[PDB]
Formats: sequence, C-alpha cells, structure tokens
Amino acid sequence: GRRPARCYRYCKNKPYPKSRFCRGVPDAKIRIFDLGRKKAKVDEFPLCGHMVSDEYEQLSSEALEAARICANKYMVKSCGKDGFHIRVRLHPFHVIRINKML
Amino acid sequence: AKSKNHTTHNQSRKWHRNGIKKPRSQRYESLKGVDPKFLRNMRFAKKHNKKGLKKMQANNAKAMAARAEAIKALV
Amino acid sequence: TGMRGAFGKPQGTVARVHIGQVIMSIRTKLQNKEHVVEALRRAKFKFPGRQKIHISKKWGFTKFNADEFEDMVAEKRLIPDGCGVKYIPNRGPLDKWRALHS
RNA sequence: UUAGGACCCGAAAGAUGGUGAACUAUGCCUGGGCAGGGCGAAGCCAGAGGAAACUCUGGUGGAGGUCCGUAGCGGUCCUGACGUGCAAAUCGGUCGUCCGACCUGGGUAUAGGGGCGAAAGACUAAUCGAACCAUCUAGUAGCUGGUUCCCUCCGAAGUUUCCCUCAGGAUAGCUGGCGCUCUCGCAGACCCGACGCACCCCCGCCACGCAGUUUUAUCCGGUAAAGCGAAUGAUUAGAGGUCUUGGGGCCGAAACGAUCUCAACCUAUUCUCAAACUUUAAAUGGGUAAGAAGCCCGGCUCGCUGGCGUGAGCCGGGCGUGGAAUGGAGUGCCUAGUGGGCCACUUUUGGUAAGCAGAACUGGCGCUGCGGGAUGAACCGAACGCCGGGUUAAGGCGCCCGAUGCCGACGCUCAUCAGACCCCAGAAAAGGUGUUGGUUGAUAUAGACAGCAGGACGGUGGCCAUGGAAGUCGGAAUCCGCUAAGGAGUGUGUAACAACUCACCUGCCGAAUCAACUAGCCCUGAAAAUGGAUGGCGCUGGAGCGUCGGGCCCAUACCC
RNA sequence: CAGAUCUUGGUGGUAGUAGCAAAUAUUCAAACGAGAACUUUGAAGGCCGAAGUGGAGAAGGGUUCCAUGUGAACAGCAGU
RNA sequence: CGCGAAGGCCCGCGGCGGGUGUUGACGCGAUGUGAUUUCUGCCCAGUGCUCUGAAUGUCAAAGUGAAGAAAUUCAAUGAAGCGCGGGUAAACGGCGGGAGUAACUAUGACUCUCUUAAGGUAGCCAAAUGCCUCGUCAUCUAAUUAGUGACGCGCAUGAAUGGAUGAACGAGAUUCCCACUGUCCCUACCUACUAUCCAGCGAAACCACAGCCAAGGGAACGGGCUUGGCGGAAUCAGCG
RNA sequence: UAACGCAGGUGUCCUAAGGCGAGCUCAGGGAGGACAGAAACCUCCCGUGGAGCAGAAGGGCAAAAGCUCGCUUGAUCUUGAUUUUCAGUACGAAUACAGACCGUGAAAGCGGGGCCUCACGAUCCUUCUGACCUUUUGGGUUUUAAGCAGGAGGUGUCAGAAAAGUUACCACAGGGAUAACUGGCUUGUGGCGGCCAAGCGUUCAUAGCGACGUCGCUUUUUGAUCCUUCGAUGUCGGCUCUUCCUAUCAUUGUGAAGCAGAAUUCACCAAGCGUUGGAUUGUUCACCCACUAAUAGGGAACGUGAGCUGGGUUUAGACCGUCGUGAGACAGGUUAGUUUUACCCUACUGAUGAUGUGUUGUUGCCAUGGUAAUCCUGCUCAGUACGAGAGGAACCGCAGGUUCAGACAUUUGGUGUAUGUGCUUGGCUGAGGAGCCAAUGGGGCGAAGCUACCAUCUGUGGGAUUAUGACUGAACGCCU
RNA sequence: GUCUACGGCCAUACCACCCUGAACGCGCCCGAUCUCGUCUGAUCUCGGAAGCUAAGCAGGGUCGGGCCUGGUUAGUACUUGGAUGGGAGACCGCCUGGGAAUACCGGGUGCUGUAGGCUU
Repeated sequence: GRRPARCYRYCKNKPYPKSRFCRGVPDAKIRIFDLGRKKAKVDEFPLCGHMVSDEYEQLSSEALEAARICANKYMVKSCGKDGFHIRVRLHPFHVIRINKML
Repeated sequence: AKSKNHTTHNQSRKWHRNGIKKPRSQRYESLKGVDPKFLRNMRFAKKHNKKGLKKMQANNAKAMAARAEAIKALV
Repeated sequence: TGMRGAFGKPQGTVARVHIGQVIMSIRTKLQNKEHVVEALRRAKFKFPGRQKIHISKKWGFTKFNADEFEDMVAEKRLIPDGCGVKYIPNRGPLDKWRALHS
C-alpha cells in the first residue's frame, strides 16, 4: 500500500543492513548515483555545490530517486547536457521492516 | 492463563539492607585440597616433632641457650 | 495473525543522515553559481525535514580546497586523473619518481 | 502438621437404607357419554336398449379411522389481556377433532440406573439429561466473603531454583523477637598514644575491624566513538597498464603488429556503510594491596623434592598498628507476610504507534501523609509525636487568595481563532515588501533608486516549421543600428492574432537605493458532533513573550 | 463487633401510595335496632333461561346441618 | 435377520425360577424404510456378520513324559478366539483426475494416459441441499437479492441412510391475482370498565448517604471532588 | 540479565575421527611437459592460515591440534578435592591432583576418550559382574531367596503420573489476571486537505487536474491494546422523537474559467432552512422506477428494547449437505420458537401554593428565557440581451402553489347512545294502542358538540457587520 | 668490532632488492665401505677436507613497502552527574568532570643472558 514515510522517519532501530542474515530484501528504487558529464577532468568544474542535512533522520530510497531526477531535470535545462556533474553522496543500506496484521 | 512476566529491580536494596561482603579472612585456613603426596610428608614432619622428647628438642634446647647467652653480653 | 509472533519481513530500503552529513553534491563552472543554489532547493522539497544549502570551499570533488589548489598542480604535488586528483606525497621513493619524472 | 468441622460459613457430585403411580406414562378388569345437517359405497325394484356380453335412466338402500358443526377432549394466531396476576401457567376473540387409533370415574400392575415412553430426553405428587426422605457428613475446595479493644517500638515482597507449576506450594531473599562474645566513659588520688579514647589513664584492656565512598599502584574488557588506498562482507565513479575477450570490423595468414571500439581483468585513486565485521578504542565500571595475618634473623624436623640446593612445617629472639573521612563490631537460634506489581530520567528489543508488550541502573508509588502543579498514585519541594516564635525550598504576589498599592529596568507583538509556565493535556511540510533585527553583493557627486521623457523599435511574418507560430506547439537557427530605448522575443486569450503589455535609460527635481539569504514575534496553513474553559473573571505603557533586579507571602522542612 | 447477599427478633422511608375494574343492575317504602348504600318484608325493574346462577347424589370435608343469643376477633368497606 | 421348544429374544441375588406362552413359522422376537404409480445401478477392497477346519502358525487350567535330592527347569501333546479361505451392501457405508482431437472461432462423438474395490447409472436442482451467488436466460412489476420455468462445468444432489412423481388432506413453509378493509396516506369521534377526586380498608419490590448541570482530572462516562453556571418551603396528574 | 526477538544446531557419529612418535604442509595462483583440453599426471616458484580438524557457530592451530606412516588401547581399576548450573542441592559435563597397572617415545614428556564450548537420566523393580563376603530366624550341609559395591533396562511433559472425545441438555466454585459490546491511547488501513511542479489541458506548469516524493487532520472504516464492568450496563436492524456538527446537495450574498447566452465546473462568509414516495433483501449497505430547487455526509454508550417490533443472529424440537467410526460440529441453508416491574428521586410537560410590601382588589411596565417561516411554478419583462445560428435568461411587478406554524366550525365531510325520530327481525305484558329485553338488537336520517390538507382565515419591521466590491491615502516622491 | 652453541623479549628482529666480508667460526662442498632411508645418498644418515664466498649468514644502503614511537586531526567526537534549559518534535546549547581514532606530517630499523673463539 501507501506506507507513507511518516512512519520510518526517525532513526529508532539498530542498523540492519542487507546481509546473509536478512534475505529477501528488494532492490532500492535508486540505482544511478552519478549523472551528467562524468568524464570531466578536475580542471573543468571548480564550483562544488553541496546539500547538507540538519536533522538526524532517515531518508527513504524512494526519495533519492526523485530528488536526483528533480535536480537533474533542472540543470539540463539551465547549463546544458554536459555542463554539470551530480553525485548522490548517500547510499540506502539499512533495510526497514514491515508487518501485515489484518 | 495469560499473564505478565517478571521484572528484577529491588535486587539491590534487599541485597544491601543487610549483608557483609567479606568471607571472614582468617589465619590457619584448612588444608582441604592440597596435593596428597605433598601433604603426606608434611604430616610426617609434624609426626617426628610430636613424637618423643629426647631426639628433637635436645638439639633445640642447646641452641636456645646459646641464643640466651649470646644476646645478653650486648646489654 | 493476532500478533502471536511479530517480527517484520523486509520491504524498501532507507539511508540515515547525521547532523552535518552531506546528502547531494553538484559540480559546475564558476559562472553557474545561481543554477546550483536554486536547483538544490528545488530538490529540497522531496525530502523530509529541512536541509541547508551552501557552496563549498573545496575545489571540485577533491579533498583539497579553494584557491591554493592551482599552486600545487603547478608545484607538481597533484596530478589530474579523471574525476579526482592523486596526492603525490614525499614518503614514496620520489628519487625514483623524480628520476622517473621531475 | 494430623485431626475432634479444625478460623467460620459455602459447593456440582458419591454411597448405604427406605417412602411414593392422589399428577402423569402405559397394559389390564369394571362402569358412563357422544345434538343437528352434507356427501351417498355395496345390496334391491322398475323403465328403456341389444343376439348376448350387459349398457343407460329413475328410485330404494345408509357404508365411512368421510365432511360443516354442539357437548367432550385439546391449545393455532392475536407473539391480545394479567404479567408484586384470578392463577408459581389463568382469561377473551379467533381455533383442531368430534363413531374412532374417541373422552372419562373406580379397581389392579410396573419404582430410581429403575418404571414408562405413537420417541419430545417427555412423564414419575409444582422437582427429571438418573425423584423424594434420613444417614455416611460439620463430605473435600490452590476458590469468593467475614474475622470483634487501646497505645508504644520495629517493619517487607511481588525476585532466584524446582514442581501436572502459572489464581498454589518448597527453597533462597527481604522482616521481627530472644539473646550471647568482646570494645565501651561502669575510665578513682598520679601525672596516656612509633596503637584508640574517655581522662592521671584503661593494672584486666580486639584499636585490631568493617563500609552501595574517594586517593595512590597494578591488572581486566571490546560498548559509544572510529575504520575500511586495514582482514570478511557490502558498494559508486572516473583515470592508466596489457592478457583471454568480443561486438562493429579491415586484410583473406593475422591483428589484444598497429589502429579504431567496448570489455572481463591488474595498477594506483575515489563515493558510502555493518547487532550476528574489525586494526585502533575512551567515559562510566569490575578484583585486588595499602603492615603485628607483618618486617627481620638463629636453630630443628621429612617416607616428597636432589649440585652441594630443598619446599613446607615447627621452635626461639628484636622492631607493634603503617593513605584521607565516618561509628562500636562479631555471632547463634525461631521465624509470620511475600512470591498478580506499577511509574519516571537514562540505556534499550518487537511494533507505525499505543495510557502496548519485554529487559539493565537508580529513585519513586504499593506502605506515604504535607507546600506547589486549579483538579490527579508516579512530576517539583519535602519525609509526619502535641505546640508557640523566626526563616525558608518548589511555587508565586490584578481580584477569586497570603504576597509588587516597586510610580521596577531594556526590548518584541495586533490577533474578525492573540498569548499566558517541567511531566501536561499549548499540531506540521510550507508561505507572508505584517513587523524588528542580522549576513552577503552591489550604487551615489566620472550624483543616486523614483517621477516627469521617450517605449516592446525597424530591415522583418528574419530564415524556417509548414506543425497552422507577425513574442508562442516546437527548429541547427535567432543579428544588426539605436548603443536613452526594446528579447528575430516573456506573463493574458487564440483563426495565423489584432489587442493588454513583461525591459534600458537621455534633462530636472537631489540622499540614501536595490536584491538574495536569514532568524525573533504575529498571521495563513488549522475540519465535528450537549454550552466550554491559560482554573474563572479578565487582561493590551500588560494581568502577553525574552533577559533580570529590589521587596514580600507559608509546609507537618530548617533554627530556638 | 459495622460489615460475612451473616442467624433470630423489631421498626421505618416508600405510603394513607399501588390497589379493593372478569361474567348487563339496581331503585322506593317499611321493621327491629343505638346505629342502616349491604340484614328482613312488601312494590317495581333485571339476569341464570332447563348442555341453568335449578332439584338430587358419588369421591372428598366431619358437625359446617337446625334453633336461641353475642357484638372481642375473622368474613381484605360495612353489617341488626 | 434369528428360532422346530435340553430352542429365538429377554427378566432374574438365587432354584425342576419367570415373560413371549391359554403361544408353534399365515407364529414370536430384532431391525430399516414409509400410502399408491414407476425404478432400486456399480463396489466384498475397509469396517462388521456368518460359514469349515487337520496338514493346522499362535494358544491358558488340568493331564503326560525327561533331569534333579526336592522346590522346580525342560519337552511333546494342545479346545474356543485369532491368523488362513468362501458369502453377503433393502449390513455400516463409498462411487476419479489429466492432455489432444470434426470445414472460421468457440463444444466434443473419438483417441492417448495415470490410477482405485467400483469410478455417480436411471433421475433431479442454484431446490429445505450451489461457498462464487443478487449464477445466466424468460415471465409477472414502472422498479423485484423474493416466486416461478429452463440451463448444469453439481465446494457438498442421487436410488429403501430411498430417487422421481402425484388426486385428496394439513391451525406446516413461500409468491401472485380478484374482493375487502383505519394496516396506511392523516388522524377523528362515540360507548362500557378503569385511570382521576371523596368515605372505608390498605400492602411489596427497593433503600451506603442522597439526588440540578458544562468542562477537567480520575479506575480513561461524577449526584459528591476542582473551576465555573447557579440554588428557594410544601406538593397533585403525567412521563419514560 | 526478558519476550511466540533474531540467524542456526542436537537426541547422533568414531577400533579411529582415541594415545603416542616420526616425517611432511595446506587453500589458492603463475610459468613449463606426448596424447592432455579451463578441468587427470610430472616439476619449479609465490603462498600467515586465504585450507582442514564429523556436524551448528564462535574460539584455537604450520617443523600442529591439518596430511601420511609405525606401534597400541590412558575409552582400563580405586579414593577423595574443585569448577559450571544465581538454592552454592542433584544429574550431566569438565579441571587439577593421588594410589594401581600400562601405551608410545632413545628421551624429557604426553595420555585415565574425541582441540574447548552440547550430544543426556532419581526412588521402587528386573538383569549382569565381585569376594573362600554377610543372612537365610534351635544347630549343620546343600539348592533357593535376601543383602553390600559397580554397569545396564527410562521416564524427550526430559528433578522423572500410567490415560481418548462430545455436551446447543449441561452443572458448581471463581475470574474482568481472561475474550464477544460501547468508553479509552495509537492511526497501519479506510476518508479528507496541503507543499514541490515532470507533464495533461491543440497554444500554457497551476482555468480544471497533477505522477515521482513529502507533510498533516479526522475517529463516520477495519485493525493493534486489555485500563473499567463476568455477585450481569439487556448484545443487529426498522418505526417514532429531539438536538448538535460541517468536511455544503439545493436556497440568500459573492469571487474564477479555456465564461458569448443556457447548463456548468473550483472556491469564500455560511448549518437559518429543506434533503422525498416505492419494488427486492432481516438488512446497515446496494441496485433500480418517479417526482423534485438537491434527493449532501455525519455524531449523541456504533442515540433510542421498564419506547415497540423480534425479520436475523444466538438455547432447547427438527430436515438437508459436508466432516466424524460415534456422541456431535459447521466462523454453510431452512422452519417453529414466553421480550418482565414505575407508585421512589431527578429531569421534562402541565397544575395548586410559597416568602415581601399593614390586608385585599384592579390596571399595567420589562429583567430576563423561547423564537418561525421556508421553497417553487406560471404571466409579463421577451422569443428580446447574448449569439452566424441552433438555442436563449435576469432585475421591478401580477397571480398562485409545496413544506411548516397558529387557530376556527359559516359551508363540506366524519362522529353519533340528545338512545332524537321513523323502518324492522325474535320473544314478552290476553289483543289494539303504548312499550320493553337481546352486554348499544339491526339498519335508515340527524341537532349541539369535537373535529380533517377532507372544509376555512392568518403568518411581518429595523440595526451591527462577515465573505466580496470600493472611496480617500501613506509606508515606498509613483502605486494601492 | 664480530662470530659459534643454547636462549629471554618475539618485526625497531619482517619483505623486496643492491653493495662488502674480520682463520673452513658457520656453510657451500668431495664420496656411499660400514650405521641408516629413500623411485632418486637431491632430503635423512654416515666418511672427509680438493676447492669456494658466488649462495646461506653477518654489516650497510632504499628521500622503499612494512613495523614501533611521536606530532597535527582536537579539547572535535563520545560520556559520568544537574536543571521547572530551548525545541510540537527529530535533536541541541550549557554547568560539572573524564576524553579518543583515520587522512596528513616527522623520528627510529634490535636490546641482551651464560658458555666458547677471532684481531684477517
């Protein structure tokens, strides 16, 4: 169903990463962590823009798929198609559990 | 039938309401567990000071008097 | 099932951020300051909570920083390799690196 | 603990021995009763018809577990009346059968694990899925209820292990009583401690001992943190180097000779992680040792130990208390209650969460009142004999209510939903030239931002798209001159639009102007069910919010 | 003794309240009498309407039968 | 289905005891189904019942032999019942699943196949039995989860644990039409006995104390407590 | 140091996989060699565990604890002590010792099972083994039995009973430590509303919607929980009745369009006022026919059983299907099935009376509480504005209606026991006449009275402002 | 200065290389009668001294990999104890005290006990 991200927003369990003891984990909805002109040498782009968190929270890998597209979808219209370079500095590792109780 | 499980948190008050935490350290702790081969001997060394009057302390008696005579000259 | 035994089975995957962690990062030319600063706030809306946005002092994605970087590249302590720059320390047998290349 | 009930009262049941068929169930003997009408079976007579079989028509006849229906017997519907009634099952209307398997009196039979049953577990003296009466009997019950005078002193548990154990017990634990062995001021008029004191101080003398503490010395671990160009695992992105490779191929030996070209690899780098990964690795924490149970010499003993050493144990002799702070320690019995727990700061597992379930440490509530939180287990202060005086903590000081009736200090805010105090019963992502501060970049006498002074200019519907586009779906394209001044074009609606119109600035007037971020308060975001709650009334130079002063109020606390 | 839906005995509020409504119906005069809606006589109006609100019996009751008298008590008001 | 009486079924504490039986197979006793009409399919593997038995596998009191000093140890011999073998379903009961195939596509005569002791035959229905289900089609209605009539792939229909049907009958269960009406639209009015008031006579349930509310907290729904709104003697008929 | 937390394993396996000693070194990789290949066998090199040690995982280990050889049975007999299981009780397992007899090794040493952590069992009873064993009841011999010590036969609910169902015919002790209703806390799920803005809306992100993401609210959905009641709160729906809410279907006032007019869609102040008649089903729900301005959603212990109904759940009787061998069960179908009490207090609607002005009476004022009116059609405006056209309204008037409210009896209808007057059946006073009885005999017509959307009349004026539109006008020389 | 035999600590002792050797002190080595084990006298065992430092070994070197000890990272992270501290909440500031680790940058590359030689 919906399972809105209000439920899994705080960080209230010990890390439970995808390993041999946790099978059946799906694949995260984000797969391409780098996009733009990736071959650009370090001489090229000296203005590194950051986004920094401010709450010790959890970000769903659902969001990272749409945050990557949303910021990419703008830059393409602004700079060009090989004028920038984007890297998601966060990886979804900590699988989160669900229970169907009807 | 269904019921609640335990909890354990007055374990420290009852603990120290009374209760001295030492085993009464003591001189002459009992010889319980020593090597029997070793212990047999120390039962013999005792046995040949507790037996008789002429053999052992006749040597003790002489040496003591020298301890008696030697020390007095200093005073 | 009546909650007689409720350990969840996995779904979805989440990533955690600490206060000060860096979520997303963008490289660009120095003339595209504004294109970065507002594309990120466009991305900021697909994330729970609030994230600060600022432009880094660090040249590109390198470990090294603002405009002292061009000296070392000239001084021959860094060399550009793809998306990054190698640090050339002096503990390595530079008498077998200078002998190789001054 | 056994019993005589065995604290008192309490079961559903079990056994022995007897009384009932006057209700009812059924068989039998012997007696009583059943208006009035319909339908019209056999059998009989006559008439007609036919060869006969026998067929038609009209009568007579009075059969039936037959029909309408009264007594009698029963009990369908109104789910009618009464429902502390007329009645512990009746009454009114409406109903079924009424010559038969019919209804009824009396006499006799069958009796409880038995009778009897056209069979519903029905009936057996208003009681039946085994009656009634007396006795075993005061039957057992980890299970409810109740337990009778005052004061004083002490005062818990809801946890361990085992149990056909989960509402109970045994066992540790916690609690009380009775003491006992010593120190000890119950120490004198002779002047103590390389050990403690009262006091000449202890001829007798445990000053030795011990702690929910720290100091000093030495051990111990693997949590937080951190790390992965450190092992295992997970994982992204480029660079460079040539082996099997391909896919596209070229030659036709053959092209990883070369060269394009991706690629599995290797090399150094890089992005991000781990409760069941870890090189490092804290805070807090766990034992020990802190002297007489010692320091030190001389001698003796051996059936073990062997260079001649021995390790242990015995005798004898000199030095006694040896880090800080606190008051006395040690020890033996008998033991009732408890073994349903709960809450909070923190640490923390399952869960979306829960006034949910489950754990560690500490403190609370139960067992506990008192001041404050308007009200309340558990929050803040504080622990209770009966009182007077004084001062306080937490709270507060418009009035309810003891206290600001200080001419209290600096500020912020208009709410047609203001705000008003730990736990707490006061909602968010997002917005606001409402308002008050801050940060950053600019521009202003080579003089500002306005407004007056001209406007989206023309080659030009450029070239094209043809998709219609003179600013528009959409196009590699997308300039010139003016350089005050206008993008081969930005918001409105469209037949291609006309049209509204989205900029730069000439001269004057002449000192502050622009933009973006940013936090404080206020506002929007903000929907629910009796009338409705910062505690109420009310409050706006505050009785609202922030940072703070003097003074003042009283608890069973502190002082006399 | 305060309790045990405690045992026995007693008394309240409820309360002068619910209630004295099944089957048509009584009225006038007179008598004894202290007293009369109710007893008795007379007059009238009604019903039970011969499967009876009639005349006799069996079970069962056991003196209720009949007469004289009484005004404690009972006859859910009263009463000769 | 049992039974020819030194018997079947049965009572009984016990006897040359008693009931059926003052009976005798056109009878007594034990069952199942339920008038008539028309039919009563396949399975004896399972669970029972019964029938026989030499060469008998197991088999207990006696009884017989062997060794021992004896108690005893051993062996052979060995009835009924079991084990072995027949019958019986109007005895309890039970009665399949896959593919492929005809001239458009859907269906399947047919063929292949695995598997039981048989594979549900005659009939019948979304029925008192059909979860999906308010099945699909038609009828009656303007509108019908209901009734009816067909269809059958029927979770889970079916032959005496009877199937199907059918004139008469039923205080049995359902649907519709004609007539009728206060059931209703929409309530009104009339009568009798009460209710009501008076004289007389007069009970019982019940009762911690008592009885106005809103919000708060609380054992998480207060009549009492906190903050408020407020409050007047004594009462009569009603009311839920 | 806990939960029906997590990822797993055991009831076994070994005469060697135990005990020694010796000699080697593994996994993996590279380069070379007849067949020979990526994958046999031969050689060299690199090789800190990357292999193996029975199995679960952790720990441990390279001249071993791994591999291969040679010999053996320390897996033997007997005392005690100690550790792990929070009773410092057992079993089990294990560690140091000691007394014996041995194994291997020249040797020092090691070894009384497996490299460590699990692989297991009381009393009673039976069975085997042991000594010149004890007893066998007045003495003796023998057979037999009883003893003492040590193993085995097993209780897996594993500190250890010998044990099948149903009860809807049920019973008793109790339980809110314990379920079915509300009432609580949460909000997954259900419902509703925002933010961002890729697009859809031929043109264009935002007239109307809005994916990828994210934030909340509500308790009218089902859940999760067990706090209150099991010495009883009567548990589904429908009928009747009141009030309340807004998240508004229609009505009054308004904003916007891709809005010409008509119809419409999004929104604001807004709960005053309305939101229907019916077939089927027990229905809440659903689906339909019809009218209408619309046929909006809800709450009050899932309102409302001393208000009713009892249709369906849900007792006892029954039949069918399925299951069970059987009693019986179904969270499948059908049928028949007792609904109790008000007079108490309170509230509520009515009705006497109360304190005070000396006592009475008349005529009136308003402090307060209640509140009430709502909706539509037709004519005209007008076939006009608007539109190519098809189509097509409003404001002011005129006339009437639906819903509701208050009355009234002139008319119409109903009532009727003025028991009024006739007709009339059966019986009864001898008959005529006049009458009576039949619970009001029956039936005509009916005064007064009470009554009906079934007849009749009447139903209203201002003030303050909200939404929105504006005037003047700064902050900010313009502009609002 | 150093070696040999037996060792303690067990990498500052290792590993890759390159350079030089202080009596055969250790080794390389020449053979297989005997002791002894092999497919092989390569290993193991046994008998010697013709040569040899080339190799082992030792000493040194590498702006070496490693390794030990320091420094910055940092008084950052983390945390014992307190509050009627902020925040709806995630969390955060403060007082009291304790207090780390990579990146990066330097320094170091065996000490030694007993017995026995060598002055090459």
